[PDB]
Amino acid sequence: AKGKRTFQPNNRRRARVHGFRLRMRTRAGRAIVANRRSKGRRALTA
Amino acid sequence: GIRKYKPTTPGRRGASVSDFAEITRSTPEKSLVRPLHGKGGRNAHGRITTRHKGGGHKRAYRVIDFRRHDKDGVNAKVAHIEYDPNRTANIALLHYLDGEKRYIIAPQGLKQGDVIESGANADIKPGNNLPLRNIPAGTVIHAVELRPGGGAKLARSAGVSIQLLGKEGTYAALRMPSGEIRRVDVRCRATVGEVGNAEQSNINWGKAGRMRWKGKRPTVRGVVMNPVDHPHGGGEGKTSGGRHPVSPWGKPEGRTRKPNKPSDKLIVRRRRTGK
RNA sequence: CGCGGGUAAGACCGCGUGGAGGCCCGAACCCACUUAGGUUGAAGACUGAGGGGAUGAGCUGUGGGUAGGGGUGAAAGGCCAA
RNA sequence: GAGAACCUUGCCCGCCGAAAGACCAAGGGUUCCUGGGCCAGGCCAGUCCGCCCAGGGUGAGUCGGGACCUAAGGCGAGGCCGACAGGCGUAGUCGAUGGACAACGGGUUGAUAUUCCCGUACCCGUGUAUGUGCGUCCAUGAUGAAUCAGCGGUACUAACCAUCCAAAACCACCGUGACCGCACCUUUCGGGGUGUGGCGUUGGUGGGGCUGCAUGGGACCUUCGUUGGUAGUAGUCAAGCGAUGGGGUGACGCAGGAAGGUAGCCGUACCGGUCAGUGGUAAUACCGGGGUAAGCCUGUAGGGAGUCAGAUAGGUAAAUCCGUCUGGCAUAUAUCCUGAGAGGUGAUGCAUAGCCGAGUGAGGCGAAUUCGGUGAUCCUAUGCUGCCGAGAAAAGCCUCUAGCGAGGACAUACACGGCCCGUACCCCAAACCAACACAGGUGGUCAGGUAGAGAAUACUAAGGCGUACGAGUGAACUAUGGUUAAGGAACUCGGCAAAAUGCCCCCGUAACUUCGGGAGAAGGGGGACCCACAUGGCGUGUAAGCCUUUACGGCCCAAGCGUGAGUGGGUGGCACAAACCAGUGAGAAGCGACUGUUUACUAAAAACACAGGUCCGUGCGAAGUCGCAAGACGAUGUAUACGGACUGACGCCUGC
RNA sequence: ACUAUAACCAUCCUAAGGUAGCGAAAUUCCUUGUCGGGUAAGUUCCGACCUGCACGAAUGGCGUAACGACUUCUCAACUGUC
Repeated sequence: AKGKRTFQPNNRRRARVHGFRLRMRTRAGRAIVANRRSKGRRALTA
Repeated sequence: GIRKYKPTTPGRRGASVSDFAEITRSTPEKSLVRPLHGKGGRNAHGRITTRHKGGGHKRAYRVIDFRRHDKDGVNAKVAHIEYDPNRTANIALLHYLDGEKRYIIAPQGLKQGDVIESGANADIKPGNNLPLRNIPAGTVIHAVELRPGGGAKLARSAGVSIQLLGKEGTYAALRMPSGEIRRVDVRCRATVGEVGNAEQSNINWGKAGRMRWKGKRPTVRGVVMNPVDHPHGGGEGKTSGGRHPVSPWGKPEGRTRKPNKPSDKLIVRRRRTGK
């Protein structure tokens, strides 16, 4: 059998590829954060 | 020499290995070894620019001295001759009478304990280095520089040797390994002799895995690909591409040397193919 | 490599050490050839019996990289979050 | 308890036992413990619960991390490149999956423990006191290093010994740049071109000198080394720290034993106990114990290592350190380093088999603890020996000077400081990934016994479970096992599925062959138990004995323990590889040389790859490629190398 | 010298008109070609004949020991496949 699901959770990899300090790094990312603030999201980034 | 394996296994039937006869030591000099991590043919962008590269065995860089200008008149003795993974020919480790240790490519016929003097007044026995001005016309040299003071660039492989055809003005006309005749400034150094491991070309690896050790990876022909992947692709059955042969990026077969190059004026004549 | 034979030296042949191999049989491990069941299932791709490799072009953890007319591809239009 | 198959307690039965046991990492986040609840959830009911509520619980100088270090990689001061956006990248600074670094055994709560407590250690710093104990001034050593000159040639200078090559022109031969008549091919003949001719120069080839090219030296001023004085006079110089610098070490692959050990396991000396209502069995039989670490001593098996002196600028300065060259002395079981293990200590302690009352259970006492046999996938071992595919960096430790320096080093005793995060619980699962309390997935560490070659397989010890719908009932029928008379592929698209062979030891093995194979070919024989050979053989090894350079010695060895294989005789059954586990074999053809890869989820192949062959391109920030450009891979490679194309071992070949 | 065949010759044309080797082939429509082996009976299988619809020399030709969860046929043993 091979039941390996797509999502294998991990915390260092999550904050390293969807994290805040990555989001603010690039121009597009700062737009993502500024966008979700306008929508009112409680959790701006992952 | 070349040692041929006995047919104990199908992967080993026709195989043969380099009879490591000239090797004297099995460990490099610690201070002259620097790290070297494989890239896999992928440039700084991350993409793969040259295909069929990867895998391979981890190897470390032995600092080879192609800049023999510092030591002029300080003799050395060939301490050992050992095996280099990176390059095709062996390398000899020189113990300078000064006290400094250096690595050079091992020229043909070199033996441990021989003396190697480099300089303008050095002799013309194999291993010595002296600028092309002092080398008698017609001899056989290797590791020839290209610019006056830029390092050895021509004829560095195994069994490959340049023959200095003559001198004229401030230019020495060499016969390159490829058979092409090229002029080079007479201020640049060269090393006398051929290069070791003349029997490298006769090695028969014998199996697919052995070239995977050496760092190569499988190469897929064109006529098997699909029309997107390769211009030869497609066709129901077996085809020969249905077109004049091209590289996978569409460029047809033909001479690719960029015309009108600054270094063109030096080249006396280019190599001849098929004659 | 050693011993003996063999010879002028050889070639080569027998006996000892040595233990090479994309070598052999076979569990862990990795695959997925046949069959039967499942087929509003235990499971949105599995189970039971057999099966191939199993010191290598092996399998695996950790961290990282390549991004859409682009990547990657031992090449099937396959893979890039069912 | 109102209510019980499902909750609790006890006694039986059964299942896993390389796991369905024990400990982790990732992941989850209060699920952990105590008290309480039973409209929600649990595929039923539930007094129970991983559910709901309240309270409690996670203790570190030594463990996994940070405060120490780097790899792949990311970010990147300046910077370069780019209309703008932005792309790369140096200096650095991050980044463990790696390097370096100091703790072990026992006990305790309802929940934590290498964290608390008990006993014993280790590693960084601070202060005080005690001496030892060398110094700076003071003085010792401080005598002695620099200079004046000579010698004798490094040394631009002028030049010479002059030289490698032929710098440059000279000449000629050949060849022919144009051109000029003409010689030739000539077109069938003429033309016409070429220049086989004239030079000459598209030019090439050769010759010697002209001398040049660069090359040093001999060697001159200069510069310096040596020697001769000049003051054992001016410097120097001395405790101790000593780098951000130099240098060693850190520092490395795969395969394979052999050897020595230990952990574990199996008996026994010895100690404590049982009579398990059966035919026999009182100590003769049976059951249970037959333990204990880090550290500190000692340095065994094994492995490794030459030492001393002088000179020397190569190590961005200087070095007494590292190199390299000279000499001397060295083959010793000499010396030194490393180092499993045995032995002592730690340990008058701890703990345990059991014995007492006491009962949720608290508490008290507590015996013997020798010899062997077997034996590792663990330790010596980052070792040794082979092989080619040639096998990270930095901090750390040591050393060297540069440099700081008048105080500083060593030991003893005492008193102190040692930071931040994690720490409960599940962790091959009803607590993570799968929408579920899901037959799927999930990396690492422990490995008992008897058969066995084995981590397979069967049973089983410690431990853990009976896993959450049941109770019955010989229907058809479906699924999963089992058996079958006579026949044996007649079944069918096809021996699909089943059945059959199956292990160990002997005997014997064909065509073909690339001389390796084919081959476990095929085919044939034996296999249990008891006794005897046998107080034998073999391993081990104690007493005794021998020997020594006497010690953690070497050889040998009755007894003791363990153990095959064979021969002869005998007994039993239908059956002796008795269960489980465990090749079907042979003949021929096509395709593909082979081992491998492929359509995750209907196609594993005759497809792809493959070692081998050839062709084309590339003279070097190459050709090719990613980018508008810088830049990068190619490659820290150089035509015996690199990229592209087609064919696909090997043999005979590859026609027009 | 009877039949057929076509060695041989002639023609046109092209750049040249298929050499070796193999051949009812993973290519052959006719087609279950014909002859032989195997079976009581063989549209499949093996060996050859060549009349190659429409093989052929690196889109390689002919062979080939060993290897194959490849395709095809036969045999021994085995059996509820029958």
